Amino acid sequence: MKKDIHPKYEEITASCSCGNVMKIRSTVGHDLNLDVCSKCHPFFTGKQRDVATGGRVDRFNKRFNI
Amino acid sequence: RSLKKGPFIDLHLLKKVEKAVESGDKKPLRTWSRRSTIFPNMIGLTIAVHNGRQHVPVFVTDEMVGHKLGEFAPTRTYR
Amino acid sequence: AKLHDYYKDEVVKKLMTEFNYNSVMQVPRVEKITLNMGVGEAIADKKLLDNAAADLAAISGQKPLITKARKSVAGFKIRQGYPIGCKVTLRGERMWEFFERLITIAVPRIRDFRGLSAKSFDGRGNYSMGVREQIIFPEIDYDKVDRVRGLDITITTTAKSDEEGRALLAAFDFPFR
Amino acid sequence: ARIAGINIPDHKHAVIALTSIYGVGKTRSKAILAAAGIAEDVKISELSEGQIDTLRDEVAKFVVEGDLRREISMSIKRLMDLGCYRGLRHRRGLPVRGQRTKTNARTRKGPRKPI
RNA sequence: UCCUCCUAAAGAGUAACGGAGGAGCACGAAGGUUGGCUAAUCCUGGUCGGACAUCAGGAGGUUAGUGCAAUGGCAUAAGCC
RNA sequence: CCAGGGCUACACACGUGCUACAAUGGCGCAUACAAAGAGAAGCGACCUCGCGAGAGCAAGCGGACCUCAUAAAGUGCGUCGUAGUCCGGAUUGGAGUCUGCAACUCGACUCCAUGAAGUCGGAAUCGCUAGUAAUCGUGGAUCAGAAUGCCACGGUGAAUAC
RNA sequence: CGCGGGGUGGAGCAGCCUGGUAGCUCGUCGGGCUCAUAACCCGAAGAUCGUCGGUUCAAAUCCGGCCCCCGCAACCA
Ligand SMILES: [Mg+2]
Ligand SMILES: [Mg+2]
Ligand SMILES: [Mg+2]
Ligand SMILES: [Mg+2]
Ligand SMILES: [Mg+2]
Ligand SMILES: [Mg+2]
Ligand SMILES: [Mg+2]
Ligand SMILES: [Mg+2]
Ligand SMILES: [Mg+2]
Ligand SMILES: [Mg+2]
Ligand SMILES: [Mg+2]
Ligand SMILES: [Mg+2]
Ligand SMILES: [Mg+2]
Ligand SMILES: [Mg+2]
Ligand SMILES: [Mg+2]
Ligand SMILES: [Mg+2]
Ligand SMILES: [Mg+2]
Ligand SMILES: [Mg+2]
Ligand SMILES: [Mg+2]
Ligand SMILES: [Mg+2]
Ligand SMILES: [Mg+2]
Ligand SMILES: [Mg+2]
Ligand SMILES: [Mg+2]
Ligand SMILES: [Mg+2]
Ligand SMILES: [Mg+2]
Ligand SMILES: [Mg+2]
Ligand SMILES: [Mg+2]
Ligand SMILES: [Mg+2]
Ligand SMILES: [Mg+2]
Ligand SMILES: [Mg+2]
Ligand SMILES: [Mg+2]
Ligand SMILES: [Mg+2]
Ligand SMILES: [Mg+2]
Ligand SMILES: [Mg+2]
Ligand SMILES: [Mg+2]
Ligand SMILES: [Mg+2]
Ligand SMILES: [Mg+2]
Ligand SMILES: [Mg+2]
Ligand SMILES: [Mg+2]
Ligand SMILES: [Mg+2]
Ligand SMILES: [Mg+2]
Ligand SMILES: [Mg+2]
Ligand SMILES: [Mg+2]
Ligand SMILES: [Mg+2]
Ligand SMILES: [Mg+2]
Ligand SMILES: [Mg+2]
Ligand SMILES: [Mg+2]
Ligand SMILES: [Mg+2]
Ligand SMILES: [Mg+2]
Ligand SMILES: [Mg+2]
Ligand SMILES: [Mg+2]
Ligand SMILES: [Mg+2]
Ligand SMILES: [Mg+2]
Repeated sequence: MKKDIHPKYEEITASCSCGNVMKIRSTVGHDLNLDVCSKCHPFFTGKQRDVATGGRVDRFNKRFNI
Repeated sequence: RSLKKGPFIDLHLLKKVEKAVESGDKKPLRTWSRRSTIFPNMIGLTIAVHNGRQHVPVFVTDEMVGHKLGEFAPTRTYR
Repeated sequence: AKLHDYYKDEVVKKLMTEFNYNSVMQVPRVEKITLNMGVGEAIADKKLLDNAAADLAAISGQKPLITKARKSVAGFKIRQGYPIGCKVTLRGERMWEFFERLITIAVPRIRDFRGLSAKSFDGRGNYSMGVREQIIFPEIDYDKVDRVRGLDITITTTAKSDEEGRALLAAFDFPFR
Repeated sequence: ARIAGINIPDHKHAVIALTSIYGVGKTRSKAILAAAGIAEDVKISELSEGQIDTLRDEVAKFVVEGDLRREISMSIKRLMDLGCYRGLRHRRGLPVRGQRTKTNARTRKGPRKPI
């Protein structure tokens, strides 16, 4: 790479609230703080909870119950 | 929405549906009761709700349950 | 760095069993990731480009190329050799470093996320992502930018069919629909 | 200052900060800070990172942001597919809760047009 | 008055108040040279972004380009850097 | 005579209101002081259940006895610090409540989330001469239910009239 | 037939000469004032430029054809 023209591509430690510590290299500065990662994100459960939302007949039966 | 003491259907529509369902699918039922709710047993029937001047056929689906019959019969025509 | 070593050992060996490849070189490998940022609105404001360049330069490691307009067109009011967009064609070491940083931390931070498109292939194993916001990457400070601008990522491979190219990315634990 | 989808406020009280989340209002936000065990009078700048992680799991209980937006979009789209009175009301662009449509209804109908 | 094509009869030349178009300049880089490069137009995927701005690959291969008409010419590139 | 439907339609135009656009304000937690009413298929305590509409049990009163009924502005502390804002509270989705045979056309109210226009309004133009205008509550009549209307009631309380 | 010049909201005119976002005065429409109408005051809509084409990155504007419309010529025997 052309030295001088690029910004400082330094190593840093990512550490989310979940507990997954993870060293990477990027143009940020000193340290990082994250919310979610590839692990801990609700997509494997998300699709299970999102798809199974509908249901009108049981909602009627829960009110009447007879 | 109102009514927690049982969802409301007219005596005549309940007996007409119970008689229609046990026998089998046939034809659109003339009913004027728009006020009446839709039970789970009404699914499959193409009941004809009174819009005001004529009867509008309504094929009852899985979603059409908690909603009343008059919701599927526009009264006032526009454009 | 780690995903390149992971690829060499774990992924190749996984892909060798799927399509019973005769040679190790037959496995699809990831050639380059081309980030692109068609700022466009630089016609009115000239600095708005230089703002985008700095944001790509923040997102990627390296500094971007300002891409000129290929031909003049009336629809957008642009001429031959006018600076209309920005790009980065990062590959090799910093590419695998970016590719981890993309899928591992950035892609999760996409707003209203659900599942990335499986159909999105060119018919030759080359994938592309379209990120709506710059904020999804943690490099950009929140009280710095002042525009709902984004980029598009473009993963180029040495594959032959999108069927073949899907497995490559799928082997990295890449989120599909 | 990055919980749920968005939430990035600063120089604002914790109860009013969480109103900025889609799906969290005034009363819901007091139930968050009551369960998390945080004072309403403090602000996000004053708070530590050890306290913010508890807010993330608390708002995860309630349906918020893209989860909610789809739930609303589904329920409106459902009504239109049925072809009920409310669905016709929605797609025609006219008020739904039995409102006056003759003089007013400018919010739903939009601004004024020529004749 | 000058340039290009046809009329012009396979060297040159060749008229008409014959048939069609241009010129009265431009450029210290648009010259020199050295070292590189390859185009149109589509196809599919991709944020805002849509037929078309920018990106990726594939298809085609000079339909492109040549400071300005037309002609002849140019990949060794006379093309674009 | 009867079942529904309609009087509640909606490119638009005007009338009369109400709620706003905030900091003399908004939001909490405290606490101040009224009048005039109204009530027996009525008004309905107190206690329990309720996040709240309300749901039970039911005391009392055809009433200067009981009940609807804590008036709100206002003080006193707090906190937001001029932002489409902790202003506005429209609109929509969901979950409900009472009345009532029945609430979808087409009710009211509650809860939750949602958070539109609007930053004092073009030409014009209206009311008001003191407990008046202004602003904050409250009641009643019609009424099973359904006021921002109407009819009454009382708080704080101006400017100006050469 | 020959050489100038035109054709632009409903009307009459600019804008064309140097290609890039179409004005002016009336009329139409909405609201005011008035007992009402006019006048007057206040907003608003309304023309892809004769048409078929080419040139261009882009045409009301450049360049031809087609139809208008208007002027000037149409002479010596
Ligand atoms: Mg009709
Ligand atoms: Mg609210
Ligand atoms: Mg109402
Ligand atoms: Mg209505
Ligand atoms: Mg000469
Ligand atoms: Mg010849
Ligand atoms: Mg010859
Ligand atoms: Mg010869
Ligand atoms: Mg000649
Ligand atoms: Mg000439
Ligand atoms: Mg040169
Ligand atoms: Mg140069
Ligand atoms: Mg040259
Ligand atoms: Mg050379
Ligand atoms: Mg050298
Ligand atoms: Mg050529
Ligand atoms: Mg040539
Ligand atoms: Mg030849
Ligand atoms: Mg040269
Ligand atoms: Mg009426
Ligand atoms: Mg009503
Ligand atoms: Mg008006
Ligand atoms: Mg208020
Ligand atoms: Mg009394
Ligand atoms: Mg009491
Ligand atoms: Mg009580
Ligand atoms: Mg008590
Ligand atoms: Mg009670
Ligand atoms: Mg009395
Ligand atoms: Mg007593
Ligand atoms: Mg009362
Ligand atoms: Mg106070
Ligand atoms: Mg108070
Ligand atoms: Mg302000
Ligand atoms: Mg606004
Ligand atoms: Mg409020
Ligand atoms: Mg808001
Ligand atoms: Mg004011
Ligand atoms: Mg004023
Ligand atoms: Mg004024
Ligand atoms: Mg005035
Ligand atoms: Mg007056
Ligand atoms: Mg007087
Ligand atoms: Mg009042
Ligand atoms: Mg009241
Ligand atoms: Mg009463
Ligand atoms: Mg009232
Ligand atoms: Mg005209
Ligand atoms: Mg011009
Ligand atoms: Mg006029
Ligand atoms: Mg105009
Ligand atoms: Mg033009
Ligand atoms: Mg012409």
